[PDB]
Amino acid sequence: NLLSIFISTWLTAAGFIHLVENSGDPWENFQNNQALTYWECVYLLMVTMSTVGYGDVYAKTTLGRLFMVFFILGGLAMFASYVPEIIELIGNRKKYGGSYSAVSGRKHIVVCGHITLESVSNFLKAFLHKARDDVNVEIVFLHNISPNLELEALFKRHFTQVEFYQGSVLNPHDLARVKIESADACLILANKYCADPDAEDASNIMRVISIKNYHPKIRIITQMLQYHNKAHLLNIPSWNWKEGDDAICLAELKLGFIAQSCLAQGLSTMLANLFSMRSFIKIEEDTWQKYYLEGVSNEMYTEYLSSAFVGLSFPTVCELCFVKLKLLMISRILINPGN
Amino acid sequence: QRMWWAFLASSMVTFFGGLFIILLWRTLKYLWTMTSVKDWAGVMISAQTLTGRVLVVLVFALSIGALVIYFIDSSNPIESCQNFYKDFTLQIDMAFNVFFLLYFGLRFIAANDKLWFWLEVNSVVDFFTVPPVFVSVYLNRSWLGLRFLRALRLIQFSEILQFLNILKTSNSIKLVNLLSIFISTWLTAAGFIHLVENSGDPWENFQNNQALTYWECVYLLMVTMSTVGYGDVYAKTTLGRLFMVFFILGGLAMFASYVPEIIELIGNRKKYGGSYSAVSGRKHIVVCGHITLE
Amino acid sequence: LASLNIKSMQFDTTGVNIPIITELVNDTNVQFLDQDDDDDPDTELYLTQPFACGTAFAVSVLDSLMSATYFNDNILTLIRT
Ligand SMILES: [Ca+2]
Ligand SMILES: [Ca+2]
Repeated sequence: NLLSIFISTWLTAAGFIHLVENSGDPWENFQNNQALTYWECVYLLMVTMSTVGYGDVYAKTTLGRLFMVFFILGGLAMFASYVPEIIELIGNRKKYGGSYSAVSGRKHIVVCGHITLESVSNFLKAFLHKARDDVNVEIVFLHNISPNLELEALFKRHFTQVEFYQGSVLNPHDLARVKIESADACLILANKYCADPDAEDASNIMRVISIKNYHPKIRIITQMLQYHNKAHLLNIPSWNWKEGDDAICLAELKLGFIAQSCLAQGLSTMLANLFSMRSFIKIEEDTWQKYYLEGVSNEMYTEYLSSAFVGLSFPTVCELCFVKLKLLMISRILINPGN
Repeated sequence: QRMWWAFLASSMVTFFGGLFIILLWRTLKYLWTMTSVKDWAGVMISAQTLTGRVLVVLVFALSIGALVIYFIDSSNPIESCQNFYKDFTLQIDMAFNVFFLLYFGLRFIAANDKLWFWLEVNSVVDFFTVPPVFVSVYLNRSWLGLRFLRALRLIQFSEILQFLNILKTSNSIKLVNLLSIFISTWLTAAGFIHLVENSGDPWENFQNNQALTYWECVYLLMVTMSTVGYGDVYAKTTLGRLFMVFFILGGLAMFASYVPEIIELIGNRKKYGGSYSAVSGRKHIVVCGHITLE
Repeated sequence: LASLNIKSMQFDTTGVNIPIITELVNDTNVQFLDQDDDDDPDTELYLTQPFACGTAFAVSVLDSLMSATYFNDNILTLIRT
């Protein structure tokens, strides 16, 4: 509408001034005729309403000058009146509205929830770790807020794996856009540093409910800030935690680390150093830092026992499974294998 | 006579043939009507590898050299039949554009969807400037034409400042990106207007040519876009006037769309980031805590 | 959440067959009530599976009742009976 009305006013003014100029004012017996073409008049209108005022093409007749004055006033007033609509129309741009492409022979995951700079940075540091084997799984993100400039720069640094998309997790269209069905697992982050953690827990409950509604057979890793909320999460019909629907509850896990260190001092730090994938660094100067770094270089791994160690000899093998294998290990679960 | 037909036809039919060839992936195979090498090129055109980091610096250097050569040629007449092997300028630009051609081919092999890759502005400049220089020795004559489009490659400068550690402030990087975009569009518009005005419109049999140097045209565009309009120089040809109107509209539109950027860059000046210098012999006391007016 | 709790009951039997009706203040949320349904946001509330099965009921369905009782008051009385 704005484009059409501007074009119409432009063309009408050009025609009117062309008529006025090509036929001199009657006050001087039509002796002020100026050989001005219509397109030259269009050019004059542009150079006089962009304010450039070249002065190459001018309106010589008195009526031409009068209408030029009046219609400069009117055109500037109309443009000023239309400024608010131009302002409001331009602001609506889309940062990363699109869709994800499923690369054949390539696994991928999608991350939703509370997305911030520090949380995403920590997640990328923990995920794309040099010490860990080559991480070839594509990482897809999704949030209801357009990414910030530094977030885009960070994603450009990790252009190979990380790529952003804009959408809402509760909307099935957004889930289908980023191919939630083809992802190996979906990761849901929670705002641990938020007011009223119960609201955040309930929000994450809704996120996982929507994800399960789209695709019941998807692996979900989510963070819960309470234990009753975890029990509520257990109630979802498709929340089958047997094969990988893990709900890392930060509160109970951290308080359990605290209680275990209460039982045996320094247990929480050793567990945290074990679970965290840390690139071992060796310093030369003889301090306790060398030994601490050597101790924290150890990581955690799992593997199913072999044939020679599986025939009714689990603890007996565990007596001397380690000196020849240079490692350390611990029916339902394997906890301190004894006799 | 004139020979612009060869260059223009080469560029346009290259574009059209590429578009038709790529557009037939589904048009031809409408329901039946390797990767290892391909993405390997993807690790070279990208900046992840050391060769990739070196490549973009070479791209910028060659583009700047090409722009300087374009200015030097613009100081010369519009066209002239010259032997390629005589002067020293007709082969250096060939080195620049064949390096750009191999870069374009590296991108093309690694192009995910060649249809959207064919509509990339860098590729547009590449195959708008390479066919003319290829045919400029198949006919052995010079033609300034669209050789100014190389100036559009200044927009990558900010990304190159990602690698050189001269600048580390993100807002300053955005500022230099804006400055590069402005300079690039200014120089390209100047090249276009200079080309249009130096040779009259064809339907007038090139009889209304106006003698305008390139720097004079740059001054003309700067005067026009500041809304000054001195009238000392202006577009006389019909094509010149038409493109002047179109690019006035375009420049004002771009400036309006860049108002929020100017607002968010200018004004966000940090209060203090430095360190107090200790004057020898003179003491100081550090007052901190609740710092308010009262 | 509770509807989903009821749907996941286990006594000896399963609780999926248990009759459940749920008030919804937002007609969009009906998509989460069942899992077999094709989740189409464009599809209106009446075409949704939980509503068609008589297991969900919002108050937006009573908005047309104003027009219905304007065109004929008697029908409203029928509802009141
Ligand atoms: Ca290590
Ligand atoms: Ca559903």
